[PDB]
Amino acid sequence: LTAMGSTIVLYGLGKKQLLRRSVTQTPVSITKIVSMHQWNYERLAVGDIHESVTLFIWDPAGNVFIPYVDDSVKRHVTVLKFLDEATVIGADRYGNAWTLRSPPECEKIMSNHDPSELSNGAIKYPLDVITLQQKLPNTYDCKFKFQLLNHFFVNDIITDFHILDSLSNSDRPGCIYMGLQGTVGCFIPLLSKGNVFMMGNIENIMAEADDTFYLDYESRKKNNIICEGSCSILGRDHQEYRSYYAPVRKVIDGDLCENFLRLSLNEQEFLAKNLKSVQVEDIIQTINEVRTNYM
Amino acid sequence: GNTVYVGNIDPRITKEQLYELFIQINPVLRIKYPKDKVLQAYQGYAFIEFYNQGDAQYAIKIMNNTVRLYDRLIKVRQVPIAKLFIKNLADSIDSDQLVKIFNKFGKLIREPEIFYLSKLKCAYVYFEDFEKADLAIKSLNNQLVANNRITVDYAFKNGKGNAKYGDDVDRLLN
Amino acid sequence: SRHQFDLIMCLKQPGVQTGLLCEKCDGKCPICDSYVRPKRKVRVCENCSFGKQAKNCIICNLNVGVNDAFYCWECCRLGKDKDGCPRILNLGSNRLDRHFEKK
Amino acid sequence: YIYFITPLLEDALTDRDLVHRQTASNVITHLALNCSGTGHEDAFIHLMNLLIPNIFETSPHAIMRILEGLEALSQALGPGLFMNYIWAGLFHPAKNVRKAFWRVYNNMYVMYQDAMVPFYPVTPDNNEEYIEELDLVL
Amino acid sequence: LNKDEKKERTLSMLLLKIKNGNTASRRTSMRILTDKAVTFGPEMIFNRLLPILLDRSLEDQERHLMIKTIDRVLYQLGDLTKPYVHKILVVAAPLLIDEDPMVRSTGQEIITNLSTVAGLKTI
Amino acid sequence: DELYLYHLTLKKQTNFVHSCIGHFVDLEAGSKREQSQLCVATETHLELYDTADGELKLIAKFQNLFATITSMKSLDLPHWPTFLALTSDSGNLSIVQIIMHAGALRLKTLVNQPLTRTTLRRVSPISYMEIDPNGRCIILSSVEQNKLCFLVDYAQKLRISSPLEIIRPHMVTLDMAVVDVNFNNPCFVTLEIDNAATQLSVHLIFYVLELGLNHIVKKADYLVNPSANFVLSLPDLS
Amino acid sequence: KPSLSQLKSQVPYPQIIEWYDCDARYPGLLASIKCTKNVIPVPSHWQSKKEYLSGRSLLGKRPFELPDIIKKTNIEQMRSTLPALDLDYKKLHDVFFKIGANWKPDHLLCFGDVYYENRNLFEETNWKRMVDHKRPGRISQELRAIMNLPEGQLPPWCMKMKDIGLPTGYPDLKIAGLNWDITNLKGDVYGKIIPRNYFGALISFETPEFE
Amino acid sequence: ICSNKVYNGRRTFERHFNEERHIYHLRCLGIEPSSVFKGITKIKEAQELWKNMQELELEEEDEEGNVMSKKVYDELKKQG
Amino acid sequence: MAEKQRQLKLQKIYKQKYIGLGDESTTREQWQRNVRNDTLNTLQGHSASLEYVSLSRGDLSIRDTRIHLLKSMSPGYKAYLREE
Amino acid sequence: LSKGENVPYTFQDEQVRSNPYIYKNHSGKLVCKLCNTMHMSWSSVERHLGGKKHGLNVLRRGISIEKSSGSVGLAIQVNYSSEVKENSVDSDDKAKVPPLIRIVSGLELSDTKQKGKKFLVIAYEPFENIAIELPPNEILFSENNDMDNNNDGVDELNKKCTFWDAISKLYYVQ
Repeated sequence: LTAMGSTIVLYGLGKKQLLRRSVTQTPVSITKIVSMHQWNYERLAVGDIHESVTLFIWDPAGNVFIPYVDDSVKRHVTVLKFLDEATVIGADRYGNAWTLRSPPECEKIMSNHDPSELSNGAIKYPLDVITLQQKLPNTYDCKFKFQLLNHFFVNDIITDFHILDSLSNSDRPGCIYMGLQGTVGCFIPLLSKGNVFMMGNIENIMAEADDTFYLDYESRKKNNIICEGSCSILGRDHQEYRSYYAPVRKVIDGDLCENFLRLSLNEQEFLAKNLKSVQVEDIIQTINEVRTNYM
Repeated sequence: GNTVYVGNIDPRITKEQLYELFIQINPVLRIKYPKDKVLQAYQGYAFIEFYNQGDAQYAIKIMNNTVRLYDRLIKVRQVPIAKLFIKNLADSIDSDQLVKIFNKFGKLIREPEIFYLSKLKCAYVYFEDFEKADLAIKSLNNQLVANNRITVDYAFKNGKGNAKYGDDVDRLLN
Repeated sequence: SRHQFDLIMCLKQPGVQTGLLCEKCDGKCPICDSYVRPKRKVRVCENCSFGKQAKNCIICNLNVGVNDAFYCWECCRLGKDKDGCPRILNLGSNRLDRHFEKK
Repeated sequence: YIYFITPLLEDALTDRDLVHRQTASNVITHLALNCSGTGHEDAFIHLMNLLIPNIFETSPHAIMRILEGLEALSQALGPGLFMNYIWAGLFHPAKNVRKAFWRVYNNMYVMYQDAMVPFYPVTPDNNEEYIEELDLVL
Repeated sequence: LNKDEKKERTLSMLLLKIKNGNTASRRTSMRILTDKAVTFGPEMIFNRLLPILLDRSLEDQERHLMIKTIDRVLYQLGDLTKPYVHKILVVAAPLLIDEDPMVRSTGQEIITNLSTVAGLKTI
Repeated sequence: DELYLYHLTLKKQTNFVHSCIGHFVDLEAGSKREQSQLCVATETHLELYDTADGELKLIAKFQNLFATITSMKSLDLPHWPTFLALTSDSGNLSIVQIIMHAGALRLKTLVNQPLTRTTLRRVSPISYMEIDPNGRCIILSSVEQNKLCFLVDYAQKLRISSPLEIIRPHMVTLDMAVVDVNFNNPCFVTLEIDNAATQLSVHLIFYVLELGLNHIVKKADYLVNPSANFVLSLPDLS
Repeated sequence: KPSLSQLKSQVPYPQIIEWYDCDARYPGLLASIKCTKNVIPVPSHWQSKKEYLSGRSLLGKRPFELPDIIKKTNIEQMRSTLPALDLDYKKLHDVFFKIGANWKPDHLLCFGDVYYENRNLFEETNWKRMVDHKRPGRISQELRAIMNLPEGQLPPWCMKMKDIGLPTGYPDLKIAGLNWDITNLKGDVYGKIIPRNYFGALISFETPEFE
Repeated sequence: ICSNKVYNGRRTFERHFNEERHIYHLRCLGIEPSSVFKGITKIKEAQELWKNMQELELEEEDEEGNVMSKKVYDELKKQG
Repeated sequence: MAEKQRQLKLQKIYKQKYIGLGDESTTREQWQRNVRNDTLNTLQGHSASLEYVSLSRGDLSIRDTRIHLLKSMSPGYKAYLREE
Repeated sequence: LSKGENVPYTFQDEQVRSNPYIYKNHSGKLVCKLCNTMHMSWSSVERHLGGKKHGLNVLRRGISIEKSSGSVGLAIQVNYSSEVKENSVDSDDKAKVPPLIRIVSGLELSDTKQKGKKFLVIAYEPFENIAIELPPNEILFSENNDMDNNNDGVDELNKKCTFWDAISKLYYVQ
């Protein structure tokens, strides 16, 4: 499956040369295809330089790929995968790393029909969706849009993702990326609505710590860690940084939570007072759990 | 082609009821159910848009005169040429005679129209072709029929036969 | 000021010195004028420092200042923090007109 | 608490009198800043879809409260997803429609200068120069 | 004349309402000046307005209502001739020495507005 | 139905873009001071190495920074360790002293002065930061518009003066390199190119901070061929 | 001033361009931005001297209805607004957290939907609610009364379907007495249509506890 | 495009774009109906607009047919 | 009136600080330049995006790409390359 | 100022109103539902109801309604006052105008509940209107009774079959 600049071409092997077993013109927006990846021979996912990403379906008997979903925002893809059959992980030239899921309205449909139907023939589309086509021919061409699922900003340019089914016999399947300036990082899914909350609450504790310290110092001078950026060493808020191009969605930063291990006991027991919940020792248990048990 | 007209609808009927009824027959895209907004009253009719013509046609065939709602039987139904003015005609000239006269020159899209100005017998003759109209003009202009001199020209709209008129009439022929 | 439209801010490069607020204007953000959740000390430029002027509230610039002035959390998220010297220069229409009517 | 109040701010920004459209947009400024990055974000597109038609509104107290909302919703959505609403009328023939969008764009440009750079609606033909290094692929 | 003799009253009525008038009166007649200051001749405004400020009668409440009109008019027009720049400074400048700082500033507020309007070369 | 992720950085980014040379912490020796020791940074990451054993040793890796470090330069001021002055995204000039606390080295901050707004943006004065060799002043620039100069002092606590501004409106700047001076008055040199001109002309321009009157003056301005690339300071010629 | 026919030829979606876009100072650019991949058109209530919101729709707007989840808390009865409380704190907290955790308003809006003046979402929301509930092969009691079609009787179009065929748009519809056993004509039914984990499945669901 | 017709109002002419006769002139003219053309009036320009509106390799057995088209190789199926 | 004329005053102060802020009548020529100079600033500024461009160009040293990007901020750098 | 009337809310689903147009929206303001005006106070409303715009929109609705909606015969004998109250009003203000009859369809009523029959309404300035239900589709609907004389009065119905004994104040209709 080779991607010409605009268009997709599917080559088989022959003697004396190799030969074009199929071709598909792309929708208007896509100028290049920088990267692409498949799902069990059923589906494609196709990145662009400037526009975002698109999904396709292989239609036998049509001998062509037929686009079913596009994206909302412009995102310059370096690399792209499928975590799953309805979802996608990507990167940008600019450092963002995002995950895109295809909406359930489109999942019922794609599950309950044969692909040949989508191009022409009868798929009965809800009243609404059509009215978006007529009202916005440029935007809703496909005609559905990924819901952005995660977004996060890591200042490298991610070259490859590797989705691993497990890491060292860990249960949680991780996806380990690797960057240009040289990096390896990983996105581990959190399975447990409760566990995320414990980690969530800890990221919020450490995130503004430099603000908390500073308000305690001010109010302890008023009645009886000098700089505002003391605990962050430079001014930056976390969310503002890690957000940057667009706001973080579900990704909880575990490299911030891990500075809590490096503080003195005085400071740990100071920050932890904000939780009605468990004590320092249990925080440190929690933080340390991800390296031990999840990878 | 995809839309049908529905009639004899009791004004108590709701859009939701129309939808429930017609989706028994085929998938329905939308229903437009005109309402007097001053009285908030439906008006006895609606337009039901199906997704294609085949589905609409099936609906018409199955549903027209088939169902009574509030005892009222529901109805379901589907929902540029040359003109020459001719003056000073003879009183002995019948419209059919006109038809015979102008058939040799060109095919008539409709029948001639006989009217009286001033006493003065005049008629409008509809040709399917501007060129055949030019023929009937060329031969029949200022000619004596039934011992009466008739004048054949274009009827006013000012008169037909402009430059744009040849162009677009040619296309309507095409 | 957020609600009083005639007043003109400074908007120069903030120096190292902290603005002050009088007892009356105390606990207010100089931008949105909200009493809640401060974040950062204000910093005013040199040419808003010098002599008698430095002491006066950076909002009314009339009464003498005592506490430091902070930016509220919300004005530090938007970034209106770092525009410039957040110090009001003129006394404005409202303050004058009260003054003359009273006498 | 969002999701509960989107229907309450639904009636407010839809309402006829100009003061409801002022106070609900003054809820959005507070509700957007500090709920940004949470992952609501489909409630802020709803809340956005209702505001933008208020861009042409005059009154001084009404229009600054609406701009504050649009500046704050920029952080809930992100500059890209938010700017899609604003590029179109940024030129436009109307000198008025044009004048109102440029206020919003100027507020965005201040918050985001380097954060807009991926998102400009610029192609090699659409402008003379472009930058040829944006189409380079390694 | 009889048509344009009406504007000659209106300003003199407005300038009356501002100086001596109900608080709800002058507040509507300031809105009318700031919009209509352009259409009225700056000759007509200043020639009518300025002489008031030279009487010995006016109270401080009444004077600052007149100066607040000069400041709001000067802000708009933006191109002003030299004869009035001499007049305005005769009125405005003696404020700079006045006893209390509230008056001192509103005098200074004028001249810094006039300086930009009338330009560098003229003053 | 959502997907909640947790991010780790397993191995940190290794393109080292910045360095500084001084003596930062006194470690393992009751009294020793030697200028052989070096701190190396990359956007997020920062590290400390030692020398004098003949071979570069890692001493410390510090906590995760969460900003974009756009410059780093040691300032050694007379009358005392050296503390690396560090400007970044966030538009803060942050003077940090790496220090020994609890049992391990930490990175402790002393002064972070506000400058412009948070993002890496052309007007904002970072990306060129060069330091008076004696420690009298830091000087920053942007590309385009402004250049600032902060005037450092030490006392019972480190103290920065209010900045010193010069704004040349259309001039994008390249290579700010700085002149040593024997206490005369700190000077610095840049290659600036004008952003709005019909032809490309990139001209070299000297600046002298005049301590007496306390403002930055533009001394000499010479137009050089468009090919100019970088500047460097030659010490004395005596 | 290029004629729109000239200006619609440049653009990949010529149906957006309008008579007035021709008059822009830089139409060539506006036409290209307007037709760019995701840009949304300017709200259409400019050129209308009406002031955006004016009456005709707004006269008849309904006052407000509390979301159903909140209405469960019984406040509607305690405080009668149209035309002391003994509320329980554990119950209130659960409504927002435990029970109403995932609740999201019924329709909301999508990316490109601006709100035009005459639009009313109260219809649109019902129309989704309608399509999901109403169905071929079943007729409600209310409609049955209107039709005079008792439960257990084939509808009056039966004979015509035997003649002309089953619905063109429902190839899998089975109708009792045609292509489905007549014993399935029961109650309100006369026919019937008869033809993962997403990497992040949480596998446990635990809300924040008040106590 | 319509009989060089006169219209007395802009709302009305904007309603001309969707009409029986207007679409008859278009469609009978060879310019297909609806929404792309719902702007320009003159007959000429929409003609160029409508002009603006309106290769695989099947591997023969001699190993030279890698340049050969699908339909061509099917024709050699009928010949073979 | 009093508010609207504050608005002007801040427009001229923000435009000085943050350079490109269009107003209302902004030449396409004028706006485009500001889009060009922010892209060049960002491409050079982030150390990732400077590598990625350097390698793709095959420029010999990262530093030379950085100057290629800054000289491009001038309008006469297109002409200057052509005369080489 | 309201004279004690309950002016109803706009959502309340209709006690005949004194007028019938004025309401209160979901907010508290008062509104004319004809004219789509918003009013601050009862005093403002009485200005509007006495205004020239609220006059017009009644006429427009007037027209807009007036454009849409050997045998046995019936005879009605309507009696009027015996110079009891008509002694205070004699200023030739339509005093010469006799009572008028019109056939109205029940499709429109103040309550709009049931309908489907006609009424032979009879009206006189001071007295109250009167109606008579006519189930029979047609009775006494004659065919050219007189010899086509054209004084339309109000309509063919009135001249054709009504008598006004003005001296005794007895209106006969058949």
